[PDB]
Amino acid sequence: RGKWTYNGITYEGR
Repeated sequence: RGKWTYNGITYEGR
């Protein structure tokens, strides 16, 4: 979902 960030771990899925 666009970009997800949590726990300091960034996740740029789409």
